[PDB]
Amino acid sequence: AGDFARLSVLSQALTLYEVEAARLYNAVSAGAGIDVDAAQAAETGDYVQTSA
Amino acid sequence: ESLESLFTKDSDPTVLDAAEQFAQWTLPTVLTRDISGMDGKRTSLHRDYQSTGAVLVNSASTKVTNALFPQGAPFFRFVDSPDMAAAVAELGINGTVQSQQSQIELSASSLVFSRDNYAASLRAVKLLMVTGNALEYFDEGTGRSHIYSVREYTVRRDGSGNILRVVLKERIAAMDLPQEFRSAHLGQKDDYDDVTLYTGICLEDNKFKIYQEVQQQQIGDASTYPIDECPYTVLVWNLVNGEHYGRGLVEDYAGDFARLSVLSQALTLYEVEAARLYNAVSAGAGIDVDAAQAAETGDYVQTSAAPGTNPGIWAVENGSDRKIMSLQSEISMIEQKLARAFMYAQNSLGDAYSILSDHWLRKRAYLYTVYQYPPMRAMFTLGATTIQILVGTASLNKAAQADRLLEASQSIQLVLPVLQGATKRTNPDAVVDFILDAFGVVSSKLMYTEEQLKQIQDQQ
Amino acid sequence: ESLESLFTKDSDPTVLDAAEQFAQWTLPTVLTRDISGMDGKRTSLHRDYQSTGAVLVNSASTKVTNALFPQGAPFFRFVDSPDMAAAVAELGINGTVQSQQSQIELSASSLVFSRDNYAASLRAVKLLMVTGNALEYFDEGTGRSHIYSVREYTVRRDGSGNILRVVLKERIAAMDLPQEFRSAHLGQKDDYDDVTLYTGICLEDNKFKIYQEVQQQQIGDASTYPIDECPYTVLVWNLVNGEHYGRGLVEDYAGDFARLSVLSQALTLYEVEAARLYNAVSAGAGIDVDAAQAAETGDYVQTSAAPGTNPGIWAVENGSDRKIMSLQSEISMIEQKLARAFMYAQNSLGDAYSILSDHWLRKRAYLYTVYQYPPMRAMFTLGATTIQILVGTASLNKAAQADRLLEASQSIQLVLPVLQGATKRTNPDAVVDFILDAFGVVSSKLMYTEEQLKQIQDQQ
Repeated sequence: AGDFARLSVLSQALTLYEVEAARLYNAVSAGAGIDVDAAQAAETGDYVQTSA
Repeated sequence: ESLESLFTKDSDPTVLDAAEQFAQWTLPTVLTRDISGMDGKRTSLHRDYQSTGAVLVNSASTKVTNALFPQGAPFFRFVDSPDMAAAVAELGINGTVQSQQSQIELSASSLVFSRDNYAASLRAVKLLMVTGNALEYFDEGTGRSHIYSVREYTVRRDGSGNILRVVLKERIAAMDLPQEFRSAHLGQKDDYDDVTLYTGICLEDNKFKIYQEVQQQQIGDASTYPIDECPYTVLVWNLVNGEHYGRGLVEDYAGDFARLSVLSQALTLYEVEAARLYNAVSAGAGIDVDAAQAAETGDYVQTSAAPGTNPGIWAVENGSDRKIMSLQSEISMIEQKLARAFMYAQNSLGDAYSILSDHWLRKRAYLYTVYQYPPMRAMFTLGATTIQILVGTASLNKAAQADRLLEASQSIQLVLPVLQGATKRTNPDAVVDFILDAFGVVSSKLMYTEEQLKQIQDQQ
Repeated sequence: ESLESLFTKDSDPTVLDAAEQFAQWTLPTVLTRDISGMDGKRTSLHRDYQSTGAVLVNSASTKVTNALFPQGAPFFRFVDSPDMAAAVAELGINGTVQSQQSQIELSASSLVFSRDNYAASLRAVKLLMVTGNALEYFDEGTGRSHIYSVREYTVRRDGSGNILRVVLKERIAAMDLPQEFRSAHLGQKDDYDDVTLYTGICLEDNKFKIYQEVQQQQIGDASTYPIDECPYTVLVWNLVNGEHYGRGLVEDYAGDFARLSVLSQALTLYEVEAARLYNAVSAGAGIDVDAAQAAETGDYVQTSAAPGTNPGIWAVENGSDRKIMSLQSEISMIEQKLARAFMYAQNSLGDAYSILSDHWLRKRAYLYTVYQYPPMRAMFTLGATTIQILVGTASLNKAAQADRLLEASQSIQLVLPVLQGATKRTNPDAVVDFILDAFGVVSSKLMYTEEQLKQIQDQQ
C-alpha cells in the first residue's frame, strides 16, 4: 500500500509539473524598445525595429 | 407503456457523454454527437490534438478480432457426447461422426467470413473497447449481423445483473414499413421519408418477447424467443455490478489520454512559435537596411558595427527551440506506457476478454449452426438441451490431448524396448498403461476393447 | 421530379469542400474544384507545402488494392453445396465439380486485370481513402468498370443506411445520344459538343430502377435491376450512422496534416531566409572596399582593422541557421506518426477495409462471374438461394483445411506406429478418427463410405 501511495503522490506531482511546463506565454520588455505591434505579426520574415 | 417512453426512461445521458468523450479521444467517427438532425450531412468533428489513440485502438481492435475469430480455425468445439452423436446423424452429412462434427463446425464457423460479418465483428470490438457497450442482431433470413452503438439502444438490468428490457431505436425509410401501415397511419410520408422503428425486448416467463411499434402502434405479431435463442445480443466490456451499462477500455487510462492531449496541444503551440521567422533591426548598429534587405547575390552593404560581429540585422533566436525536446520526450513516455497498455497477449486485458469469449461466441456459434443446418435447432435445445460447446481459446483443447498422446508415444518408444530386452518379467501392457495413465491419455479411445479383441481372437 | 432537381437537392456542398481540402492535403489531382466549366483547360492546382501526404496515400492505396485483389490467386471462392454443383455442371466444363468451380472462380477473378479494371479499382481505392466516397459501374456489355467521384453523383439514405436514390451527373459528347433524340431536342449541337446525361437510381418495390434523361427528357426505356445485381455500386470508407456520404481515412488525421503544412511553410520561409547572401561593410573599419571587392586572386588590400581580425567586410550570418534542425526534427516526428498511421497489415486501417472486402468484392465477384458465363446468371438468381461466396481474406479458408490436414497427418504418422507396436489392443481406425476429430478436419470427405467399402469387399 505504501508503494502505491507514493506512486500516486508522485504521479500527481508529475501531472502538475507537466501542466506547468505546458504553459506558454510571451514576455515583453518595455525598456528593450521592441516594436511589439510589428513583432506580433511576423511569421514571414518582416523586419521589426528594436533597440536591443 | 410506449416504447418511446421506455427508451426515454432507460436512457443514461452520462454514459453517452462519456462515450462521446472517449471517442473524441480515440476515434471521432466511432460515435458522433447526435447527428440525427443534420439530415445526413457531413458534421464537423473536433479531432483531438493527438493521433496516437486512434492507432492504438485500431491495432487493439485488429488483434482482438483476430484472436476471437482466427482464420482457418473454427472458434468453437462440440464436446463428445452421446446426445450430440445421436443428433449429428440426422443432418445429411456422410462419413464418421468425427468427420460430420468437423464439417458442421467448419461450415458454421466460416459464416463469419461470408457476408459483411467480419466488419460487423470489428465494429463491435471497436465499440466495446471505446464506448463499452454494443448490440448485435443476427437476421435469420439473410444471415447478416448489424451492430448498434449505445446511442441507438438502451438496456435495463436487475440488481443481479441479468437483462430485463432492451429497447432499440433505429431510423429507417418508409419503404420498409408494410403498405397497409403506411396507407392507414403514415399517409403523408413518401417512399424515402425517414421514420423511427422502435424495437422492444422484454423478459416474461423466462422468455424474450420481441415486438416493434411505429408512432406508438404495434406492427406485425409479437414473437417470443428464449434467452439462449434471442437474436439480439447485448455486449459489455467491463460491467460494474449493479450498473446497466458497461465500461470501455480507454476509460481505464482516461487521465493518461488527457495528459497526452494537453501535452500535444502545448507541443503544437510551441511548434507554431518556433516556425515564426522575422529579422530584428537595430537602429544604433548602423546597418544599411535599404541595401541589406535586397542582398541575395552577396552585395557589399555598409554597416557601422565592429568588424566580425553581427551587422545589425539578425534572425530572431526564439526561445521556443528548447522545451520541444522535453515535451516530445514526455509524450514519448506517455505513448510508450499506453502502447504497453494497448498491446502495441490476452494478459493486458482482464475479465473483459473472458466475457467476450464466453457469451458472444457462444450464441454466435448457435445462431451460425442453426442458420446453416435448420434441423440442428430442434435437437440442440428444443429436443434435449444437453449439447455443449467450447468457444474461444477453450476450443484448442483436443489439440492439447493430441500433443500429450504424442509425448506419451515418444516416452513409450524410449522406455518400452529397454525394459522388454532387459528381461521377460516386464509386462508391455502394464508399461504402456502406466505411461498413458501418467500422461493422462484416454486409452479407451484409441485401443481395442476386450469384446472385439476376443472377436478377432476367434475369427482372426 | 426531374433528375436535375433531385441532384441539386441531394448534393451536399460541405462534403465537397471537405473532399477538396483532403485532396489538397493529399494527392491534389484526385478531386479538383469544379473545372467542368473551363473547356478542358489546365487549371492552376495550389499544391500544399507538404509532399509526404502524396507518397503516403500512393503507397497505402497501392497496398490496399494489392490486398483486396491478390495477383494470381482468386479474390473469391465458391462454398461447396449440392445446389451449386448442379448449376455449375450445366455449363459445358469438364472434370470434377471442384475443378469446375476452381476454374470458374479463376476466370471470373482474372477479369479485373483485363480491361482497365485494376486501374479503375486502384482509383476507387484512392478516392475512398481520400474523399471517402466512390461510385462504380460495370458495363455488362463491354466488361469495363467506371469510377465516379462524389462531385459527379449524389446518394440519399434512410435512417438505417440503405440506399434509396442515387443520381449520377456525367458529361458526354453530343454524338452519344440517339439520332431520334438529337433530331427531337438537341438539333442545334454538332458532334463535338457537351451534353449533361443525368442517370437516376430509385428504389421502387425492392428493385432498383435505372433511367436516363437529358434536359428533362427521358431517353430510352427504364431498365430495372434488383439490389444484388445493380451495376451501380456505391462505396463508402467510413459511414457515420444517419449520414448519406462516407468519410475517408485522411479525415482521421486532418490535424496532423495541417500541422505538417504549417511547419513545411515555416521551413520553406526559413530556408529562403538562410539562402540570403549579402555582404556588410563597416565604414569605421577603414577597409578598402573598392580593392577588396575585386580580390579572388590574392591581392593585398589595405585595412585599418587590428591584424588577425575581420578587415571590415564579412558575410552576414543570420539567426535562421538554427531552428531549421528543430523544424526538421518535428516534421520528421509528424511524418513518422503519419507513416505508422498509413501502414507505411490491415490492422492500421479500421473497419473500413472489412466493409470494402464484404460489399465491394461480393458485388464485384458476382458481375464478373455472370459476365464470363452468361448462362450462370439464372443459376443462383432465379433459384439456388443457398449459393454463397467467400470474399477477401475469408476466401483462403480451404487452405486452412489443408494445413489442418497436414498437421493431423503428421500427428498420425508420429503416433499410430508406436501404439500399433505397443499392443494389439489398439484400434488404428479409432486412433485416426480421434486425431482427425481433435484437429477438426472433415474425415468423411476424404475417405471411403461404408456402402462402397462393402462393394470393394464384395469385389475383393
